Amino acid sequence: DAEFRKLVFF
Amino acid sequence: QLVESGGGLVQPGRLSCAASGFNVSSYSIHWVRQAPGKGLEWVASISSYYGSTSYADSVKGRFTISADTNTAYLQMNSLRDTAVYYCARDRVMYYWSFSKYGYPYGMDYWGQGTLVTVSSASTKGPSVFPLAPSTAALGCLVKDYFPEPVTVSWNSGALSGVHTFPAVLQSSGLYSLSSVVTVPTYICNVNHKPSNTKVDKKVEP
Amino acid sequence: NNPAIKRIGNHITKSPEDKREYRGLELANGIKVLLISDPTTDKSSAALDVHIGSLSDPPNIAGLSHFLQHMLFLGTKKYPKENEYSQFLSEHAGSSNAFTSGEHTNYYFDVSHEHLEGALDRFAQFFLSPLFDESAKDREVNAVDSEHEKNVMNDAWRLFQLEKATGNPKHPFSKFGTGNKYTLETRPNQEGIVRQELLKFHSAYYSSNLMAVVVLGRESLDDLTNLVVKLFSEVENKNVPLPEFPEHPFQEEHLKQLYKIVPIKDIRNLYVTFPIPDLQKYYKSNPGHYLGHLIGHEGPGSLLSELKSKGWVNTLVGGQKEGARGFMFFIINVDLTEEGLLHVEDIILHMFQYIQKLRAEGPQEWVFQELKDLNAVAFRFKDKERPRGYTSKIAGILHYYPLEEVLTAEYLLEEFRPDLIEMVLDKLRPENVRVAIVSKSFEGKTDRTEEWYGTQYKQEAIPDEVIKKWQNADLNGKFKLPTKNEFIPTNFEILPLEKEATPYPALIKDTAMSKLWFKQDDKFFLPKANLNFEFFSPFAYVDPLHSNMAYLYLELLKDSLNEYAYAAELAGLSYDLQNTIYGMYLSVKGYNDKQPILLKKIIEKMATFEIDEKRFEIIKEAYMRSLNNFRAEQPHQHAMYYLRLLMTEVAWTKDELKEALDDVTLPRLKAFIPQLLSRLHIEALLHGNITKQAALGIMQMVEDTLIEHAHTKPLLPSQLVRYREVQLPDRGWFVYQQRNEVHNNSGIEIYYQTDMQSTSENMFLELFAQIISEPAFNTLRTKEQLGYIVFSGPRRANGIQGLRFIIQSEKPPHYLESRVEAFLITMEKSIEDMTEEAFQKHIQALAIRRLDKPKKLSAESAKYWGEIISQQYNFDRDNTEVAYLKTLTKEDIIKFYKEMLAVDAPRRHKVSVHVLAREMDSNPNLSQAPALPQPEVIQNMTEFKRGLPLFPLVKPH
Amino acid sequence: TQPSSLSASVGDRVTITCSSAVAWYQQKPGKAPKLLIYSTSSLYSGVPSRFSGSRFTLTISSLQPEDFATYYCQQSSPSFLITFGQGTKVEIKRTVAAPSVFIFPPSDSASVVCLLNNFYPREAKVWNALSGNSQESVTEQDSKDSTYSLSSTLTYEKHKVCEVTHQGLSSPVTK
Ligand SMILES: [Zn+2]
Repeated sequence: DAEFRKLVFF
Repeated sequence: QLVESGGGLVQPGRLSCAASGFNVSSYSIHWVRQAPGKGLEWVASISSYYGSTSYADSVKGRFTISADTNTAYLQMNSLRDTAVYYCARDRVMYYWSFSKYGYPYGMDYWGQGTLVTVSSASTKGPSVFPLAPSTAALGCLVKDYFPEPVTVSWNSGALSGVHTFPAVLQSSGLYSLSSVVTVPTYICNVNHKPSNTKVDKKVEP
Repeated sequence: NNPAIKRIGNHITKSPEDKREYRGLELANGIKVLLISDPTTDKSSAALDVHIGSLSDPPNIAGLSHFLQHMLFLGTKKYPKENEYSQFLSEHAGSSNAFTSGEHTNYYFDVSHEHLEGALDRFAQFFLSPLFDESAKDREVNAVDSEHEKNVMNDAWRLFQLEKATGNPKHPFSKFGTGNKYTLETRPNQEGIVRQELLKFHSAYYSSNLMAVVVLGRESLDDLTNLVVKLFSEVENKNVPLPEFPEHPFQEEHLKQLYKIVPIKDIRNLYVTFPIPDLQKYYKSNPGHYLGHLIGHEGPGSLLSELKSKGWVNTLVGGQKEGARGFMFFIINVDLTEEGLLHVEDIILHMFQYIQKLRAEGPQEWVFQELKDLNAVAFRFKDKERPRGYTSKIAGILHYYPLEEVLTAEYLLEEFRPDLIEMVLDKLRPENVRVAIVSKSFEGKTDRTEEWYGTQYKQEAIPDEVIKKWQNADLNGKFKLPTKNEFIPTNFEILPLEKEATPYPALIKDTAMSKLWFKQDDKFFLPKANLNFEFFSPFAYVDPLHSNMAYLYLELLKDSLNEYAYAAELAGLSYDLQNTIYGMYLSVKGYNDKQPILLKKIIEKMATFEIDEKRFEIIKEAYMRSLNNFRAEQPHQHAMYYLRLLMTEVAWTKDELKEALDDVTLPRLKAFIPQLLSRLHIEALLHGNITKQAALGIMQMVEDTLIEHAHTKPLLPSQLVRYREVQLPDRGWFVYQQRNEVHNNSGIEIYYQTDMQSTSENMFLELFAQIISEPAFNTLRTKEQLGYIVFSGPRRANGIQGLRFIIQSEKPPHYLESRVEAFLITMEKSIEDMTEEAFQKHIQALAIRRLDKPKKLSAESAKYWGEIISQQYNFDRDNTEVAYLKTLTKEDIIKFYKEMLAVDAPRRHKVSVHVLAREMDSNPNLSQAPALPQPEVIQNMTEFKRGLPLFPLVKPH
Repeated sequence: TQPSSLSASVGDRVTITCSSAVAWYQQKPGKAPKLLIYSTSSLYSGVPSRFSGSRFTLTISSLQPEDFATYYCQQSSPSFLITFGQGTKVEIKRTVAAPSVFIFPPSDSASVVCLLNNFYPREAKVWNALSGNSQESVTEQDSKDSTYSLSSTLTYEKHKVCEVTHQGLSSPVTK
């Protein structure tokens, strides 16, 4: 499997 | 569109194509020359993005290709080689220079071309020679002139006229050509703008 | 034309199955705007994405881009109220969130379709002019310091910031993205610097030319246009040059390295990283998606299959990674097992043998064509997304792709470019490799330490002798290019509605063997179908031994069918197989074309499964560590885990699962499989494009296959037992106390138990939860600043409901108990003194929230399945409850509080779960908390459940 | 690597022959060469559907008068090398008649001129021996009369006293 796409939320 | 320049007079022993409508930084610019009276021949092409330059096996060492972020250039120092240089561009973007295979994506846009000739001669005037038929064909003969072009018009360009032959290069290094006309008085008018000469002579058996 | 509008893209190529209308437009100040018209949606939404992330933050103040993000939700010029934005959305059935990426900053929100304009106006005030209060900063800096604190002991963030730190100190890629109190409050005060910096950053990077707006609603395209122009054409333009990073964080002194990293959890992951140029501009061919498809392939004769048969790894991923505008990463991550850890060099050797295999056979046009069709089909039959997340992602990718090619940007591929493929593949060489090996075996053998997270690691350089082995590698015969995908659907015919069609899933097969539920799709009309199967068996959860042997059984089964299932995975035909407390759970979701072929192969391999001892030992080992990895989870998750343990009749803890796991032998499991499949009962749900006879045939196939190979004989009606929730007594306070051995923060869950999921009791709880929904987030987090994680809502379990509060912080749990109790009193005072309008607001809000119909088939299937596993089968629940909800008064809520949730309630069923921090002691203005009674300590769960009654089960419809 | 002359009338089927997946170009006499086919088989925008590609070959469905030009190939070999071909010129095959010979003596103040007025095909042979002295030139085909012309210039006085053989000449006429 190819990659599917860090995030800091509120 | 592509705007060429730089071609012209050169003694034995640069070209500028300004790109418009796009950027050179994302395309590969190619140079193709064509010898007068023969087919096309690729000389050198450059890819500004991947920073790779390629040359032919007959022009490397003498020629030098370059570009700038939008205009491209070609520095030719040692000339002999006389042809018309065109410039084109790959249709696709970011074509990888390095390759183990061949992927010829077509060159969509070209330029009409810029002429550049190399010869050890000076600007001379054509001394036309008359002929004689003695149904019967008659004509003139232009010889030993430089540079091109020349136009042979019969009777002040008021005849609908018969064929004129292309220019011919001799071993002397001077251009020469002939113009004839078949008929059942006739005066030939040969012009030469770069040498400011206009010769008119009679033709009759 | 229009002065405020620069150009209009009236023709946006959309999906043929998409009935929503799209209109793109570029404003005068350079804001790319996309408008979506959906007259049938229940919730409108809008999203704005700034093209400035946390990479452009000042060298002195790190994590400033993320900090300013939180300061925008705290009062504006036109709306000076600190929580005006948050309160308005809650009163109108809405929500909002935001996140700051590397070079991105996204703000999105959803709300009722009636109050879109009012909400869009409040959202627009965030970018025009934001008021940064002097006290709101001092509190939000703690909120940012707390949201980072919860990720300190997280292996994902530790490894993410480490690859940044191990890179180039000069490059902005090494900068801190999140940021804490030190970088926001401490350091600026030590150097005399903060509010002025927020103003300068918002006025230098938050420009209109780097913003993209996407709005969705019921309004027409022209009305949405006149509204965006009204609110977003006033945004200041400054023509800020888009931050580009042509430089790469990795270089000569950063390549060919070994980063031995010590993780918190007991895992062993190997990370191979290839520094590649930015491939964002090659989206039309996407060479990274091509090579990612071949390398990370899980089919027969691939890289994963070879590394599996050698007994070295379990998973393989895969594809390219994202960085910033100018550079990307092509990573091949792989997990180290018993032998994989000792043969790391050999694993990477095989990787290059596969890369060399691709360079040998060269770029294939038929492979790219296969990717083109798979993507084109996936784009045509594409499910309708929920407005909030849809507008969020579109606004983010609006800066990269043209206005008319956004919906088809990442989906459709045009011109085969093998030279671009060859260009990326060339960067995949041992001369350009970066290896990062993570293992617990490196414990106490590390030299260096990360700054922000304090990660123990050691940097080494791989010998050139190893490089020569990787370069000079013979082609492995096992490595074969994947053949033609034989699972690609060719029949997309939608079967017409039958004469006996039903609006709700009906029961068509009620026997002793299996119960079947069938609902033919009449809403979405795609060529897909969801097939859920629930297998009941007593020998699955009777004891921790069988509980382990059941998990190992399905994991071995999914491991055996990994190759065969992946070929159908790419063709949009997936399946999920996990074991529950009642037995097994099979869920096949995807195209119904070749779906019975996949299901038949699953069931047939399920009945007759021969266990491999090598794969048995590996999975058993990975499962043991997984139960030990539960040790390092966040406190609030432990509180929820412990509460599930307490209230449930039967539940097995992690510690006694690994104890029983040490007694699981191979011959015992071999004799356990037929015993487990001896007697079963299948509750299913077939929801999709299939007919009734098709559904019966599928069920007939499953039964006849199980009977033939596994000799399955039906269970007894009195043998199908569902677990109950422990019945708490009146005025009884119970507290369970354990410690989070890893995180330095404390979690807590307070569960006020209510009565047996009845229509009356359901709406009394949910409406009350609606009223206190936003005030909880505002009082406990925004005002009192307890912790980053503050949650409150209903808790349903085994037909029993109640009100739960979940808070994770660094403050004493008993203090948190008091603040919640003090919050309950001041909220009862709030409800008591609000007008009739202030009550209909929360009623209508909850009503729209409950009536929000599913977006796709999998969403509606999830609702029906939830009503089936709960064995209530109340498919008409939403309509009946909302109708009763609008007939409720305020006096009923007061009685509900006084009876169930009061401090001195005659029927207060209150149980608490205290999860302490690591080094926190155990033994020990604003609204003052009331006096709380002496609680009971729960030390043994068995002695606790034996001393309390059990709730009855909710009778079906 | 590509004949150099093809004789086919209008409305006929033309098949021009010629790394991998070669390209095709068209150059009319005078100005810049234009692209018609880029990969093996691909019709560039604006290019007639009369042209088509296959394996290294270019085909024309119905030969139009506007297609009378010199077609070239383009092979982009690896290492960023581009190689063209010999170039094939498309001619018309209409008249099939004999030339008219006219001998001309040298001028006064040495170049003997032999003239061929109208003939087809282009291949005439034409000087008591012939070299390193005979220089010739052929004009382009006429404006839709489909015939060529030839002028042979022979640039001492020690010996005095042009023969041409043609497909329409059963016996070569001498002057
Ligand atoms: Zn945040």
